[PDB]
Amino acid sequence: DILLTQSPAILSVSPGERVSFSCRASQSIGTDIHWYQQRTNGSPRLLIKYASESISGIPSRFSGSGSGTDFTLSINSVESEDIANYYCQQSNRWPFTFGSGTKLEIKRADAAPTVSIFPPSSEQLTSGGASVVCFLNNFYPKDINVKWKIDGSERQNGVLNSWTDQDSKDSTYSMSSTLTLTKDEYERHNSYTCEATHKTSTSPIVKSFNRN
Amino acid sequence: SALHWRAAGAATVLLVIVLLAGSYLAVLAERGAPGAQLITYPRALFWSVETATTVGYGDLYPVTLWGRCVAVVVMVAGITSFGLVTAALATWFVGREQERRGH
Amino acid sequence: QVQLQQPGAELVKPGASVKLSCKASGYTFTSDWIHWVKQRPGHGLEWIGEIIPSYGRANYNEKIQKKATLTADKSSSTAFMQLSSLTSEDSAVYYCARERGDGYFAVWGAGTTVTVSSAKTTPPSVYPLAPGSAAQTNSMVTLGCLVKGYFPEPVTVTWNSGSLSSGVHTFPAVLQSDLYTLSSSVTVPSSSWPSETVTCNVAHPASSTKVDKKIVPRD
Ligand SMILES: CCCCCCCCCCCCCC(=O)O[C@@H](CO)COC(=O)CCCCCCCC
Ligand SMILES: CCCCCCCCCO
Ligand SMILES: [K+]
Ligand SMILES: [K+]
Ligand SMILES: [K+]
Ligand SMILES: [K+]
Ligand SMILES: [K+]
Repeated sequence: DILLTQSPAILSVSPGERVSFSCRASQSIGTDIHWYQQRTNGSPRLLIKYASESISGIPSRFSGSGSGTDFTLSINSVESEDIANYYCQQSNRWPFTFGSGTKLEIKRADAAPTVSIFPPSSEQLTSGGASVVCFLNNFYPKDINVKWKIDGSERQNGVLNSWTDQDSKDSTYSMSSTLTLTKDEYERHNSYTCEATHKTSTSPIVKSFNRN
Repeated sequence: SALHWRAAGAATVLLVIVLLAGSYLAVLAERGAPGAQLITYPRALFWSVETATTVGYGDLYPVTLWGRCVAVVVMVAGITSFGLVTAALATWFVGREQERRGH
Repeated sequence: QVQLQQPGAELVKPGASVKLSCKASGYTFTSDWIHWVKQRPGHGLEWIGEIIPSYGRANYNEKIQKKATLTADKSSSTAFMQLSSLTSEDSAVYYCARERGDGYFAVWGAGTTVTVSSAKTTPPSVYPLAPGSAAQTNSMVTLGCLVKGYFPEPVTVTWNSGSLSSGVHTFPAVLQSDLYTLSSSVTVPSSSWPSETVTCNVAHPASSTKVDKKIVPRD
């Protein structure tokens, strides 16, 4: 087969700037290379056909060049919506092959998180147990520390954290922290906290509530 | 409208048909054999014209038995077409010379 | 419009056959091939096989396991893939793409998240999240909804019949013994809610469940 190599797998760039993905085929294939885009839980988007030809609905932001064994996909002025995975695919010999892929990161300005905490509902307790959810939205960089401390005493179990990818709406990041307790334990307390600690805040950014 | 003309015409029509069908069938036979370069239609077309008109560049030769049978079909059809048009021209000139004289 | 149409998800007990369907509106030429692309979680795209319906010929990736079988349908313009007898490695999103015989995949399908597990289907249960019984927000108020206790993947989650994306940060699923759990966030101007309405539409393309619930504030 034809080996398509995409170096590097991760490429970080600041907004409004020209990123250049690269694809290298294991033998000369002319211009029979095609660039696709895929975002998180998305499907592939045909960006470029035959190395350097445009597709309707694709911005002039996207170019595409190269021929033979070396091919390039360029973006003048990257913006948050471009945050995706980029593949090359060849159609010069059978079978068609894909590339290993390449991720676009946007290094943006630093952003402190938006913190939010949520008690259980009148269907979740009406159906039994309880869960207290805590969001940390649109922060940058992606490094942040969730903290669950009940009655002051730090709780460590049942903390199912979950992290977004880089948000392709504004180059930010988000995180949720599920903490699940059946009301057997939920009813015999009344103090639930959720702190975070980001590169932008030396102090903890906290949220809490009461069952009253 | 005689016959040599009324046969060259049919040869041309049938050649066009064979170029199209050969493009299609060549793609249909080449896909599936690893290493086959003859696997898209627009170039199976130009390969069919380069093969029927006995040029043979050699950059998109078929690599499978059925693809090669298709190639032989295209070759024979193109050779027949052009030899038959040559016969037609020869008959036309013979006629015009059987008139510059008499017989 | 939307042309290739794929079922959202399939669950198969580890060993049976699974038959994936891809149905195409739009143009349907005779020079259309139909390709399949396996995308494992955390992996890239991997070409599986192609088929031309206006003749019925199929090619299969001879470099990876060739268990499958592509078949065609004369009229309705629908193609099938026969992934039979699998392990837990054959669990991926399976795309079908249309190629005009000129090499590139013009249009893709939404994909089919195929799951291999001895378990059975458990629909979710959605519990909403208005801001705490008394917490102070700003010009933008943030809501959310919890979708837990479900099997298998995925869950389509939208806000207001899909008509809203302003501040929607949906989070990946988590493991919690045989069932899932994930949250969806939404951020609207507090100049709106609750002085307007916010429902969330959560489909589970496996148990086939639309579920809704408006987000009304805590008293
Ligand atoms: C002793 C005298 C020898 C005379 C020649 C005999 C040739 C052998 C049989 C020819 C086909 C056998 C197929 C086989 O086992 O080969 C296939 C195996 O993959 C691939 O075929 C090929 O790729 C060869 C295709 C040849 C096409 C020729 C068309 C002529 C009009
Ligand atoms: C002479 C024309 C032969 C038709 C070849 C069909 C290709 C099938 C290969 O699997
Ligand atoms: K010649
Ligand atoms: K020649
Ligand atoms: K030659
Ligand atoms: K040569
Ligand atoms: K000659």
